[PDB]
Formats: sequence, structure tokens, C-alpha cells
Amino acid sequence: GHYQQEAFEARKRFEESTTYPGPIRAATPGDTRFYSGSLESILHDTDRHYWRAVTDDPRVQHLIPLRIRFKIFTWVTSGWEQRMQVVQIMAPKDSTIAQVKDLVIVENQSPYLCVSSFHLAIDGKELDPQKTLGEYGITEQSQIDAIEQNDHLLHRDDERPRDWTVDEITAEDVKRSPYKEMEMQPLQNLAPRYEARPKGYFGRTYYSGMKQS
Amino acid sequence: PWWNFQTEHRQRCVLMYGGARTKNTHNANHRVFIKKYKRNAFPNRTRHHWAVSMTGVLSQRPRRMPWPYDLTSLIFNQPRQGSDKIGYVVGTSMLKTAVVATNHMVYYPKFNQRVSRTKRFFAHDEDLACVEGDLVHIKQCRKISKYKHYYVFSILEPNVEGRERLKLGLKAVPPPLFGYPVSRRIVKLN
Amino acid sequence: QTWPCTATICAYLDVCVEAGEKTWAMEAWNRYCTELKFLEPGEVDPKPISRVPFSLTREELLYLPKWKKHFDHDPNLDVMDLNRFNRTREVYLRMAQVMLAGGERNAFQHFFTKLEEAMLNKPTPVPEPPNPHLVRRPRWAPYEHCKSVHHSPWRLQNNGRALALGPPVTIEDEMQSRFFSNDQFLVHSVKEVLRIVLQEHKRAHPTECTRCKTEAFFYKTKDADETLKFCDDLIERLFASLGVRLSNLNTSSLLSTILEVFRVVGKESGAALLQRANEFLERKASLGDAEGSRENLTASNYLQVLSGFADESAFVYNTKKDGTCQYKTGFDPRTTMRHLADVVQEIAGNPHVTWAADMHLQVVETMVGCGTMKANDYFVRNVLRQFSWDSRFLEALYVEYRRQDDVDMWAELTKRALVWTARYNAPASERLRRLIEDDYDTIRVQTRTFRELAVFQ
Amino acid sequence: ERGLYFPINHRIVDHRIAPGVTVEETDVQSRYRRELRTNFATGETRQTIAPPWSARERPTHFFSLRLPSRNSVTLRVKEMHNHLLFSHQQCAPMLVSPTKLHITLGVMTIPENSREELVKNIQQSMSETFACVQPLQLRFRGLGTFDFGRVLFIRVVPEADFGRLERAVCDIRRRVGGVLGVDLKGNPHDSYVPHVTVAKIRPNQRQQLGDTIPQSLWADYQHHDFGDVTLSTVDLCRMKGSPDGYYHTEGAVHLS
Amino acid sequence: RQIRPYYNLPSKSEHGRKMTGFLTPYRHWMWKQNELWRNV
Amino acid sequence: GLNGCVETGRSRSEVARDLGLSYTRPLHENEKKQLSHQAVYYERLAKFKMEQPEAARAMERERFVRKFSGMFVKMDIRSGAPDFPSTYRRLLGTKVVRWASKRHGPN
Amino acid sequence: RADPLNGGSSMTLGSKGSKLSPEPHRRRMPWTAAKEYVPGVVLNARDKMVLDGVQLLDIESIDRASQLDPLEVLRAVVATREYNISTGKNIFQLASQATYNGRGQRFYRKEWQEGTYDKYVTLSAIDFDRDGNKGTAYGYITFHGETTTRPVQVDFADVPGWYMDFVEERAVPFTGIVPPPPSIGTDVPVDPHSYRLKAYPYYDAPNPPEFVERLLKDRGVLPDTP
Amino acid sequence: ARAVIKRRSPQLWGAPGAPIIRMRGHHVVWKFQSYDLVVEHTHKRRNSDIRLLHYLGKHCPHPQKSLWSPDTPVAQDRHLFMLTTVDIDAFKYWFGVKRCRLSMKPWALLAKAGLLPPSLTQNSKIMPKPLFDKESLMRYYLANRKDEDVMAREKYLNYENSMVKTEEERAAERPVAPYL
Amino acid sequence: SRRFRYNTKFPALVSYNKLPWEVVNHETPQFHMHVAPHYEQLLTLAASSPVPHIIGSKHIDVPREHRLRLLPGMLYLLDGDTLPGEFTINRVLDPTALQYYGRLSSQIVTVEAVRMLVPDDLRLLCNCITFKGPLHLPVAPYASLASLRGASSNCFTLYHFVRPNRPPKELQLEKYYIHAPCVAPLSEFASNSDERGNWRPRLQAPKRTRRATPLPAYRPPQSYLMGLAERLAVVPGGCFGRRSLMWGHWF
RNA sequence: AAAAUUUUAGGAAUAGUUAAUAAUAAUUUAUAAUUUUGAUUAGAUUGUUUUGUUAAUGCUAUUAGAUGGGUGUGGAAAAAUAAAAAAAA
Ligand SMILES: [Mg+2]
Ligand SMILES: [Mg+2]
Ligand SMILES: [Mg+2]
Ligand SMILES: [Mg+2]
Repeated sequence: GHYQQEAFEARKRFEESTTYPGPIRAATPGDTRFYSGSLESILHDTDRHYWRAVTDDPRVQHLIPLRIRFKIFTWVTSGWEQRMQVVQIMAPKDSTIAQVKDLVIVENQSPYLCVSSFHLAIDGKELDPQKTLGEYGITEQSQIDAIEQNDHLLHRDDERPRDWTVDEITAEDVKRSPYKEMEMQPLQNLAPRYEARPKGYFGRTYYSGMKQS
Repeated sequence: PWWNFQTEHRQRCVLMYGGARTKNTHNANHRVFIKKYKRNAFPNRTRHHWAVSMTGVLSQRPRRMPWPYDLTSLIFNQPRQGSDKIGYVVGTSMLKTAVVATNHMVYYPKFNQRVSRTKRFFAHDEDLACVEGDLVHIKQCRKISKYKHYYVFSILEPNVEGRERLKLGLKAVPPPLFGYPVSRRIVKLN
Repeated sequence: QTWPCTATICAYLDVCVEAGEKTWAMEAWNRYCTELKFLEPGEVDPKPISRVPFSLTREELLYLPKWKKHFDHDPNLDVMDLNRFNRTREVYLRMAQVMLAGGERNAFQHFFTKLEEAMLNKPTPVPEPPNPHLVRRPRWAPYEHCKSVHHSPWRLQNNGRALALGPPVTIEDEMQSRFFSNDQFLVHSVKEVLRIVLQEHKRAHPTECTRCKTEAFFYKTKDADETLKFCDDLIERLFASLGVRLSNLNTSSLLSTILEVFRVVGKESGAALLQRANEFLERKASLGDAEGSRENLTASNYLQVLSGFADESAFVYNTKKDGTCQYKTGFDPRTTMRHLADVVQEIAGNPHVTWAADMHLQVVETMVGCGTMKANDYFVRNVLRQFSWDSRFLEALYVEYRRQDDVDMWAELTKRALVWTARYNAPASERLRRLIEDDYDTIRVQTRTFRELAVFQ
Repeated sequence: ERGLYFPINHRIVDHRIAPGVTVEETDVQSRYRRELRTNFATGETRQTIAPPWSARERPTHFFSLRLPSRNSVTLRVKEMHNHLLFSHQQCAPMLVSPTKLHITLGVMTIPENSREELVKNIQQSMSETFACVQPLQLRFRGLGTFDFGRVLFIRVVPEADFGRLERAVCDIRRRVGGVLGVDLKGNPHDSYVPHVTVAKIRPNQRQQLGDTIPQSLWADYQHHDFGDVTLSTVDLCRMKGSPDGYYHTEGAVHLS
Repeated sequence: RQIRPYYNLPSKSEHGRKMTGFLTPYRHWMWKQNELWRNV
Repeated sequence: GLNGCVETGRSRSEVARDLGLSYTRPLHENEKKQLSHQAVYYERLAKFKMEQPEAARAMERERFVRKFSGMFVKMDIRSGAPDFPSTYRRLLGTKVVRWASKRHGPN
Repeated sequence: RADPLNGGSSMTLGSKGSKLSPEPHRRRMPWTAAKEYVPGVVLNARDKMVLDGVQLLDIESIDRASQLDPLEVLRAVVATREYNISTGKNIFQLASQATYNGRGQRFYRKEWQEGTYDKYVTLSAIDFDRDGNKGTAYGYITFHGETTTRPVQVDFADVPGWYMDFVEERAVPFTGIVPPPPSIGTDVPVDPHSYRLKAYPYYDAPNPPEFVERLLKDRGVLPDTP
Repeated sequence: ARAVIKRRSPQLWGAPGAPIIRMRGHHVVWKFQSYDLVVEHTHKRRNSDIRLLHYLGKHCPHPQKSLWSPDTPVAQDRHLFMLTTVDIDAFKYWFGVKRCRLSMKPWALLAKAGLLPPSLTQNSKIMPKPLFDKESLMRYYLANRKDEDVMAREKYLNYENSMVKTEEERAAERPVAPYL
Repeated sequence: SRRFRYNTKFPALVSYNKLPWEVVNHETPQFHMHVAPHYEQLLTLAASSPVPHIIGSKHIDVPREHRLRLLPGMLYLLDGDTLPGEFTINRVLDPTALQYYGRLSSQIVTVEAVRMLVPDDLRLLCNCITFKGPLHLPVAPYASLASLRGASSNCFTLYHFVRPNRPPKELQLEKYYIHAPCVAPLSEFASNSDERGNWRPRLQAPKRTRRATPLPAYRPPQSYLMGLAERLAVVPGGCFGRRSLMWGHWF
């Protein structure tokens, strides 16, 4: 918005200064890992956990915290839900989109995400695995999605996983994949016990951007 | 009304004019100790309980109460009590962890005098400067691990002898000769 | 005893100007900003932060008294380092504005001359990046779960992901004042001075500058001529000083302010404003030596043109004679609407001009004043669904309704307009509601809530 | 079951993500302790940073303490090379030859026109600064990284005569950059970090070598002790690698 | 509470409450009046 | 680099970090081989999840599913008590059988 | 919160309302959104005394010994039909009778046409599930001569409160597309003789005299003698 | 949101709810009974002190003869007295800024004091509750309605800032010669 | 209710209470529900002022390689009916889908046909809408659509490319909500029009001797009602408006 | 998240265990952690404005109320009789 161009322009004018001595690092503190409160809070790199009244010199950001979005199928008791999971890397400024894929693959801790090949895309347009973040104007604020192989098949009943509510789960597939891990047959402590949202939660029509009634 | 005699009482529901509305807790109850165990067999190794045990904390005679005024508050303005401590580093066996012995103060109002007690803390030194026998400044902070709420704020006095002792490959300080006391007699010869 | 930084001084001088009290700004100046310098070739550009920040050597810690070791964050300590970006030219500008506002020519001439000279002959200071605390660094969010634009089937809901309503008020499309070059800041400074002239004129004659509350609105005030003279001399002073350099910078905001001064103080019909603006732009394309390719009047300028037309046709409503309306002496609706029409033709022609609610409002108002009786159709085609509105629309529109042939049309049109108000989230204002109430004997339209009336009695 | 239910190291809030996002819309997952991993662990070091205009131009000359013959340092660095090359021989182009080992006290850009005025004037000021300073015994242990893990060096511990160095350097810093305006890549009111550069990746090399020296090589030597050295000799050197087989030396000062 | 009169719409059900709040138009008008007063 | 920052709150290791100085005591082989073992975690991990995705996905299955099984699923003052046996001693004999003593550390 | 009753005025809990806002008060429960509902209990509640003396069969009783006289079957069908309309008529019971499943017709619920309340629904399209009397029904809402821009699922289509009026002019074939009827302020120029506005945003109705009589005869102003 | 509701003392919303000004006292023989005006939360616990925001005062519901003042032949003064202590800075804070609620009995009290108008529950059963019709109300409103600006300024003075600066104190506060 | 600050409660990996991510299925009617009211707005824009990529001369051609990094999001209008190559053709005859194009076909160009085109590899989509006849809007001369023969040969088509099963964001329609005035009503007073002399002003309201005809007397409704819609927080119709104003609900 | 204050006449060892790594490890790495400045088990006991005596540093009382997890709802578990809290006209 306004911030982005205000600070961009500020940086760009700062770089064209003929006369500047350079900052004194005894006057330019780092950040503290030690502050009150139990939680450990990660902030912007321009920001500190103490009060600093003075505005520090604009720096180019050498580690850009990209966010890459995935679609997961979350099991809730009623049936499957399709929701969103972000993976966040720190990708060096000049890095190549291939390398961004690689960093993204290493950083995900969920078993259900990276199984097949995925393509990075912005507003539905694929990115060249060949070229730099610089060219595509990728910043933290930029919205990056990720698209799997079978994702364009999800409108069918096949690729989309089958919920034991409406579908047979057989000794074929009891031993394979999220079904196996889930332990469909109830145990005393009830197995891994997944989040549940009921059937009448959204009414007769499911969740939408547009009000349908 | 607590200032009125036994016979002077009329109503028990209100204070007529002013003063303190006081409930009488009955202090003399003749409470007693029940003896459930033989003097031979008492079911504890280190200590035996034969009488009525005094209870509470600060209700405990003779009263021992927290004393804010000591060396530590003398030097520091603390936002919260115990937010600053000065102590000595005792041992570093744990990476990025300095154990620190510190003194604090207790006041006995009966005898009108103070005692110094001592307490150990785990402090977090990133970068591992602290050598056993350093005089350090220590502060309260973010919870770091199960037992570490404190970090090393500044080394007041480093240990120069200990550091040069390390540089030569030797331990910072000689290991204590005897460990904890025992109730046995160890006969170990040659 | 907190020493104000340059930013703080700016703010307080803004308060001074708007208050028009020179005697505040003078003491403030004298006390704090005196030694404030400009930036020269030998100056070092944004000065590094030099402060140590506060620590204690072990001897300082142990041997000092309690208070010498007490650090509360004290504004005074970093004042030097808040000032490290050299915002001085702003202070000088504000101070010019004040000396003008308090009606003193010599002092104003002084500050403005210093400023002009420095802007011409000295380097442009490096701007400060956006203050983390005043304005907040935008934090990352996915915009996925959001009420869609069409979420409510009855209207256009604006949304966090994009704006479908369109701009309610025209914005100037210039970066924050500190990001300007020195020449650009010279221009900006002149437009600022003009704006203060205008404000002072409106504080001296609030009656004449308010639209259509009095017939006094249609006629130049005496003292308007000396004012416009001042403005003339000022602008020609700007063309005298800046040379060919003017060809390279944005004159848009300057123009719109110029136009608004010649619309308000001197009162010029819409055609006179368009003429004036075109002559100005020709002047700017000619001083730079080139092939032309004139920049067109930007949206804000056109806003001043149109509001010029609306000033042209304006009525004092409801004389105590139960006489309908008074109009500007020597008023021709035909001419006015002629020029307005081909002007809107011109605007809608140019693809780079973004429309806003206020522009439409000026047009609509000119339509009502002209007795066009097309005001409705324009409003419903171009505005109603696709913008967020004031109730000012419905005010002038009501004046339009009132003039139709039979009564029933009046009534029904008015009622329908209220329904519009309920549908589109216009909170129909008190002014409008009073306008409707006045005719209650004729139209029988109830404007008040039940509860409101009860409570009232 | 073998520890805290919620391990304390895993409690992390990301404030650089918008408020409300993590509660409803989506959850954000990251390995957050790669970033939180500190300056001691990574081995980074914060050098005096250049203003952009100075950052544009290559450095030409530098101040150096010359290491004498028969050093503890040179010997142990040779031992370290042996070990590293036996582990991974992809290091071979990264490593600096033991012949070029020197202590870097500061770096500077001299333009080629004013060259002689500047070298004479510098040399003189340098000789005046170091007039009173007797030789310096400094201690080397530990490794560190400059320029995002591209430069791998041996730290100079502030346990010894180092203190004196700091005043000494800060004087020439205030002469060479303060008095006669010269481009020291930093501020003259700031002190440079002295170091012995061991491995380095130049721009040309970077393609075949990679963008950062993998920490797996030097992890074990990170805190290794290279020993003590006394230093009598200060040089101002231009960087030419073929003139004498050692950095081409434009000026010299003896500490005695 | 919300007052439920006897001439509210009777719900014939054995599985739940016997009387649904639904108002005779009279009751609505009345309620409006009382509530105007308390608005005052 | 021996002093901490009063206004900043940052420790001495922090201002030492910022001035680009390193105070560190000479280390024995313990601390050296611990640190040199820890430094490399991410390279080992990157190599693991590049070159061997199935093994990784197995372990992850176990972790992810574990998060739903177990004692506490959500973090509250009870769950997020750093010292569980200490703050609830009143549970230790009867209800909670995991711990046999109320104190495992200084406090 | 977004839209309070009488602004915040707290002098009584009842002063607020029966719901604080139109919007759901907890975010975790969306269905708490303020709707316009309908007395489902009474309006389902079909009359079982209509099925007295009938002898219905079931679906899966196909047996030869089980079924009955064709006359008995016919009066059974008529009894069942009377049982289904016994409350009012469901949309899907109205729509199957009209041409083109009643596309284009205006379906008003009884209470939408009485008092100052004026509202109806133009039918855009219909999905009959296998069971009639149920389904989904989409359309445009028209409230006081002001119409929706896009179609919407008609709420409470299953509850039997609905009436409509068949007009050949409004009929649309399944081939074409049902146009939204014009909102009277915008698309069609406002006319008094064609359409007059019942009630408008600040209006409300005068007092009907029998209500007044009754309320005074309640509060004890006007006397009432046994 | 309790699984088995506490049946006897229900409330509205979660506890602790918006602070409400209550009258409460321990129950005793009627001859000695006093009450406490107390700002506290909506959901009380066993002892009323746990949620107690402020203590507004004592109120004694026993008409008293005034023996503090000299016996006065004035008719009205020798009616019995009813004594109450109000803390009105805290009251105006809590009620005004914090937006409290009010039970009815304290309302009757503070009405007697002149802090509040008489409550909703105080009924002369002589008069009925009024009727309303909008056209008559409208005629009365068209009959009397003040000017817009007058009304806006009244709302300004009552709700927003009261204390304003006359031109005089301006002239007296603006700097003189050496810095003017 | 406001959105709470951050989630410290549940592990991130597991993600727990999360509004489902809405995804647009092209096989259902729901797709068109999303896309339709945008199209109309889009066309409206095209009728007033020019937008650059809206009008192409011919079908866009790209290699297989660059297919999915160029096409998705692209929306352009063509004069004739020609269906993009390597696209399987689906006719949309199902009435529920057709339904949402109602407003667009009545108050803008009549919709002749709708087509769902899916690429053979199945990962791309083209929504193709064929309009018949001239706009029911007036068309400006300098406007984009004035360069088209199908408006102002009477058939012409809109083409919209998109990925299947994506959120109704990355079909990019929201860039188009720029709003330009239709200058048709003022075209009367321009110096170009010869009907500008047939115009006459009404400056003053005409003397009126009669009040508006009074509304028919109010019949109080006879059936049961759900209670005050004020107190139930129901907006005036259950339709639109603010809950404070109870107009037009029964009483 | 912590800091202080913590009882038994005759006194010994305690343990899903410390610290670093990390959304690791039922077998990661380490010279680990608690204790005689009194631990852990075990007895007794409802913890830091409430009483009684007294000229007085003292002695002598103070109730009651937070008892783990196992589809985890809720803003917060405080959620299975036992009010004396007006709980959407
Ligand atoms: Mg603890
Ligand atoms: Mg026990
Ligand atoms: Mg709220
Ligand atoms: Mg249980």
C-alpha cells in the first residue's frame, strides 16, 4: 500500500546519497532474546522488543520470509474439510524459484502435503523454475499459492479422500495411508481423536464468500 | 464490640457507633496430639513427629519475614522483587547455563535482627563467557527452559586466574575433596 | 521541559496556522527552532544515530547514588537523533504560513525568501523512512476468507481484498511532502501559502463562502481584489524563479489550489476556471522548450472546475416571503448546462481520470440548479448502485423532486428516495430530514422514528 | 511423556503475521528456530557496515598486522587445512594459502589519481600513531563468518594486548578517515573488527563453489585454539597477488 | 422473562414446549406501545 | 563487552555480539563436541528430506497423529505449567502416578 | 455491536433486545445470525384425523394379500392429498401445478402481504428431489418494489405457508432465462398510478381503534362490566 | 455454559459480566439491618468481596429522629430522616465512563438524591401508562422544533467539551513583547 | 465479536479451528454463481470507458510450455464464434446454472449461449459466453466495445480462462470495478446535439392547490407474527436496512 | 513467567528424571539435576490485611475456597443436590 512505496522510495533515496559516513554499530543495537513474558515472540527485523524512539536507516532485506499456501484435507468427524496451510521459509533475496521449492519441501512438517510434485504460482499463473524472485517482484506481502498434481482432479470423487461416513473403507485400504493412521475402529481412549465440526454448523449450505439465502 | 466485657453485651448483630467489627476465633482450644505410632517404628527415615506441629507460613513463630532491604535493593531499583540479583557462578556443566549462588535477607522481628540465606539459580549465558567463580549480575526474564528464568546481564568481576587455568587445559577450579556427608563409616585404605 | 523535535514543532505549527494565532508560533520559534539549519554540499546528509545508548560500567553501577542510575525513557536524550533527517524546510514553510495567517507581510516575505533561496541553491535532504510507531508496518495476511463483493445480494459491499464502491473523495495522488525534490517542494510551498490565503478568507467571511445559505454567496467580497492580486504576484514569482526546471515536476496540486482560490475568493464561473487552467498549462508547456504533449487536467482540477459550475448555479432556498428560490443575478441555465455537458464529455474522454462521489455531486447539484429535471436519471445511472454517498445527493435531489408537475410524483419519488437510503446504507441526514419535514402539510411524508418523536414530546 | 507436555522451546508467536489470521483463517507452520538460532551458534559476526555509496566500490588497500615467521597460528592453520582437505577436498579453492595469512586491521579504497599523496600522507600519520606502541601479544581462538558465510576467519580475543590495538586502530581510523578524507568502508567514529581470514569465496568462484561455506566443514574448528603471537610489524598493503608472492606492500611501520 | 400469554400460538407437540411465542397482532401493537414508554 | 544495556535490556552476550567481539572461555572436549554436533542439525535435515522423503513422511505421520493422542491437546495454565509435579503436589500420590517426587530442580 | 437497538442504552437488560446484533454474537456459531423465521411446529403438524377411516398402504408392501379395492385406493390417495395440504401449500406443491414448474411467478407468504409488510419472491428455478414437497427453490426477492440483483435460495420453501397467482405473461420456458423484475426506483421510472409505496423507512401505521379500545379496557381506563 | 446449570441464581451472559450497582446486606433481625451500595460484577461468588469493584456506601432503611440538629419548630424538618452515604465521584465514574448497570432499589435511592431520575419501577398506580399515535406526535413536533445549530451546540455542550475559551482568556494567554 | 490476536492454544501443525477454504467447482451451478455478477460489471465498464486487454483481434496463441503461466486469469472478447483449440466442449443446458446470468441477459446483452471448455490434459478451463444482438446499455464512441462489430454479425463472445478447483479470488474479476459515467443523459445538452433547444428549465416549484392523495386506510394483519422484529434484531424485511428503523414490517 | 516467607526432639539420600539442540530423539549430544545452608518419601496441617491476653519487643488464633487426563465444548473448566446473584416485555 502506502507503506511499501514510502519505505521503498526512502531506501532508494538513501542509496543515492553521495555523502554518508555510515552507521555506528554501538548506536545501532540488535534485538534481545530476553524480555518479560513467557511466550517467545518473533517480530519484524526493523522492530525491537524494547522501546526505540528513533527511526533506523532503511536496510535491504537479505532474508525474505516467503509464505507458500497449500490445500489440506482435514478430517473432522462429520466428513472431510478443505482448508489452507501456510508454510513459511526464509529465502535469500537473490534465490531461484527452484531453490524456493527445495526450501519449502524441507520446511514442511506435515505428512500430508508434499507427496507429489507441486508448482508455485501467483494469482494462478505458474512461475519459471528458472528465474529470480527479483524479476517476479516477490516480497513478503506477495501472495504465493502452490498447486499439486492431482489438484485439478479434486472435483471428482476419486482423488478426493473417502470419508467412512459415506464410503466403504476396506482391508485393502485399512493398512494404507491416512486411513491406516486414523484408526477408524474406536478404541477406549478413542485413538487419535480428530477435531469435529457437526453437520448443521453452516446450515444446509456449506461455507461461502457470498450469502446464498 | 471487642472492647465490651462479657456481661456488658446486649446485641450481637452490629456496632453501635464505630470501631472494628471483630469475629472471635477461639484461640484456646486445648488442641491435642493423637499418638498413632510406636516409638520404635515411625514411618519415616529422617524425622519423627511426636507432638502437635505448628503450622502456617508467616503465622509461624518466631516470625521470619521477607526483607526487601539488603545489598541487592541497595544497589538496584527493581521493577519487581527479585528482578536483579548479584551472585557468584558455581559450576558450569550445562551448555549455555551458569549456576549462580545468591544471598537474600530474612528479618526476625522478635529479636529484631536479620539473617542472610542463600539460593541457587540457573542463568542463561549465551556465548559461554562465565567461568566458575565469576561475580555476575543476573536478571529476570522470559521463561527459557523448565528451570531457567534468569539471564546473565553483566560480568562484574571475571575470574582471571580461572580463565588462565582453563587456557592451560586444566579445570577452572579443583573438584571438592569430599562430597555430601554420610551416616556410614567408609573404610577404604590405600 | 521536553525539548520538541522538528516533527513536533511541525505539528504545533500546523495547529498555530489553523488557529491563525501568530503569537504562539513566534514564541515557539524563538524558543526552539532558531538554530535550525538547511542542508548544503558540505553537510553530510542523513546524520547517523550517535547516541551510546545508556549503560553502566561496574564502577558506575556500584558507586553511584540511586537516582544517577535511573533511566526512564526520556524524550530529551534522543532529540538530536530524531532531528537527524533535516525536516527544516517544513518548519520554514509552516512559519511562512503563520506570518501570512496573522497578517504580517515583512516577516512572511523573510521566511518565504529564505526558503525559496535554499530550495533553489541547496541539495535535497534525504527523506526519513516511515515511522514505525506513528504508522504501522503492514503485517502479512491471506485475503481468502472475506465477505465477497457481492456478499449482500442487495448492494455492493466494499471488501478488504479490493474496493468496488469507488473513491468517495478525490485524493491528490502525491507522495508524502518530505519525499519531494527541492524544486517540487518550492511548488508545494506556494500552493500551501495559497491554501492559507483561502482559509483566512473563509475565517473572515464564513457567510459568503458557505454554499447557498445567503445571497451574499454570489458576489465578490471587497478585499477579494487585493487578495487575488497577492496570488497573481505569488504565482508569477514562482515562474520567475524556477526556470525550465518546472517542465519536469508535478504541478497538479498547485493548479487545483489555484483554481479553488479563483473559484472561492474571486468567483469565476466554470468556463472561466477551465479557461484559466488551460492557459496555465499552456504556459507550463511553453516555458519548457519542447514539442508540447501537454498533460491534461488531473481529476482534482476537474473537481474544482465542476464545483465551479455548481457555485455558478446555486439557489437560496425558502425565502420568508414563501417565495421559491433566489438565483445568482444574470443566470443562464442553458449556457451553464452547455458548458457542463461538453466538460463532462472532455473528462469522460480522458481514460486516466478516476471519478469519485464528490465530482458526481457537483454535477448533480449543477443539474438541480439548472432545472434540468434529468438529475434523477444521472444519479441513478452513474451513482446510486456504484458509489457510497452522502445524503447531500438526496438533499439537492429533493429540491429537484419538489418542482415536478403533480403532487403524487413528488411524494412517491421522495418515499422511494428514503427507501434508497435504507437499502444502500445512507444514514439520511438531519438537514435532509428537516427539508422533507417542512412540506409535511403538502406531502404527508413522515420523517422521524416513532421512538424519536415520543422521546421528543 | 519424556518431558514437558508443551516443550518450552516450541512456544512461538509470529508477530510478523497479521492478527486474527492464525486463530481462524489458516495456520502458519515454520521451523522457527533456524532463525532464532543465535549469533554464537551460527558463527556470524557484525562487521562495520558500509554506506551504500562506499559499498559500491571495490576496496584497494588495507591495514595489516604482519604475522612473523615461526607462528603458532600459521602452523595450526596448516594442520586445520590438512584435516579439512582430508574430510572434503571441495574446500581446496576456498582456502587461503598459509603464505598470505595476515591480520586485517581495516580496509580502505584509494582512488588511482591521488595515489602518492595519499600513500605518503597515510604512511606518515600511521608512523605517528604507532610511535609509542610497543609490540602486541594477541590471542587467537575461534572462527567466525563475514558476508553471509562467504568469509571464514579466526577471531582475535579481547583477552590480552588487544585493548591497545583498539585504541591504536581507532586513532588511525580518526586520522586516515577523519583528517584527510579517505574512504574507509565504515564510519571513522566506529572501530573495525580485526581478523585473520582463512577461507573465502570470491565473486567469480561463487558459481562453482556455492553461495555460502557449509558450516559442516568448520563446525569442529569453530572454537579451536590457535594460540598466542607477538606482533611488531604494521603494513599498508595494496592487493596484487603476483608481484612478490605476498600482498604488495606500499608502507610499513615497526612497533618497538 | 419474556411473557408468554395463553393466546400466543399454541404449539401442538408432545415432544417439546406447549406454547410458542408468536403474537396476535394485538399483542405486537401492545408490546410496541409499552416499549415506546420505556424508550422515553 | 562485559556490561549489559540498561535501557535496551540486552545482556552482555548481546552487546558483545553487536560490537563484533567474542568473549568465550576456552572449551573442553565436552562442550566442543556438543556444539559441533548441534551446529549441523539443519544440513543433516536438509539432506534427509531431500534424499529420503518416505522415511521422513513416516516419522511425521507418527508426530502429527501423536499430537491428537496423549495427555493434553491444548495449552492452558494447567498444561503449560513448566513444573507440573511442583505446582500440583496434591495430585502426586493418588491421581497422577507419573512422578514420584515433587521437586526435580532448584525451583 | 454493528447495529444496536437504540444505540447502547443499558438501563434494563431488556432495553437491549432479544439479540444484541443481527450478526452472530459468537464467531464459532454462525447460524445464530438473525433471520426471519416461521412457526415450523404448527405449520408442519399435519392433520392425522384426515387419515381416519382410510386404510393406507406402505411403499414396500407390494404383497398380493396386502393391497385393496381400487375404490379404497382412490379414497386413500384423496385422503393423503388432503393430508398434505391440510396446513397450507408448500412451494413445491404449488410449482408442480404451474406451467414450466412456475418459473417467473411471484410466491408470497401469507404474512408478507398483510399490514405494512409487502414482499414476494419471483422464481428463478427449481430442483425437485425425488420426494416432491421438498427440494431447493431459487429466486429474486422483491421487497416494497425493490428487487435483488442476483438470485438466492428461497428460505423456508418447505414450510407450507405459500400462495401464488398464475399469469401467462410471467411464464418462462426452461430454454430461456428468468429475468429479474425491475426495482421500481431505478430501472422503471417511478409512477404513482402503477405502484404506490405502502410504507417507507421512517413511516409507521396509525392506531387501529379496536386495539386501542382493548388496551384501555385492559389497563382499566375504559370500564368493562361482567 | 455450565453443563449442569446452577439453577437458583442464573444470570445473563458469561461471568464475570458488566459491573452492576447493587444493594446488599447480610440478613438479620429487621431492627438492625443495613445495606451496602456496591459496584460489583454480575456474577457474584460465595463472598461478595471476590468480585467487588468499588464500595459506594451505607444505606440504613430506618427512619430516624434527628437528634443531631436542634429541635426545630419548622414542620418539614421534624419528619423522620433516612440516612445514606453516596460516593459520587466513583458513582459518576463507574456509571458514566465505565457504563454500569443498575438494580432497581439503588436506583430509587439515587433518584431521591437527585443523581438520577426516578426509576422505571416506581409506579403511581393512579395514572396509567400513556398511549401514542404518530400523527399527533408529528403535529406537536412540527409545532415546536428548535434550530439545527442551536441543538447541535447543546449536544456539544452537554456530551462533548463544556469548558470553553472566551476571546478574553485567549488574549490573556498569548505571549507578550520579547517573544512577541 | 472481533478476531482474536494469535493462536497459542493448539499446535500449528494440526490446524484446528479453521474456516474451510472455499473452492469453486466448475461442474456445479455454483461456479457461475460466483462468476456472473462480475461479468455484468465488466461489460458495463467496457460500455463506458476503454480497458486494454478486454478486446483482442484474434484468439491468443501460446506454446504448450508457457500455457499455464500465460493463460490463467486472462479474459478477452472476440467478434465471432470460434472455440479455442484443444478444448473439449460442454454445453451448459442445466437451468440452475443458466439462472445466474439473468440480470446480465436482461439489462445488458441477451445471452445466446454458455459453454464450459476443458483442456484435454484437464488442468485448464475456459468459460465462453456468447451474447446476441446489441447492448441494452448505450455504448460510448471512445469506449472499448465501440471497436467491436458484435455490438452497436450481431453475435459476439466473452472468453475467460481459469484453473479448476481454485478459490474465487484467482479468477481475476475484481480489478474491473473501476467506475465510469454513462454520458447518455447529458448528451442532450452538449453543443453537438440539435435537441438542446427543445429543452426548457424549471427554476421555480409550481403553485400547488392539492395535497397528495392519502394512502388507503391501514388494515391490521390477522395472522400470528414472530414478535417485534426490532427486538429480534431482524432488519426491516429480513432483507435490507438497519434494525433501528422498523419500517415496513407489519405494524 | 518468576522472587521472598514453609511445620515434625534425637536426620539420609532422592529420580520418566537436568541443560543444550528442535515445533527430533520409547537408544539425540553432555564430565547432567535435587540434598546435610536439611532434600525426596512419611506424619500433622486449608499459605503472606482478621483472635485472645498484655504497659510491652512477645506468646496465642484466623475459616474457607483451585484434586489429572481420556471427540477437548467455551472468551475462560470453575461443568452433576445443598441459592438467597432477578436471569434478554
Ligand atoms: Mg517451576
Ligand atoms: Mg501423598
Ligand atoms: Mg463485544
Ligand atoms: Mg474424568
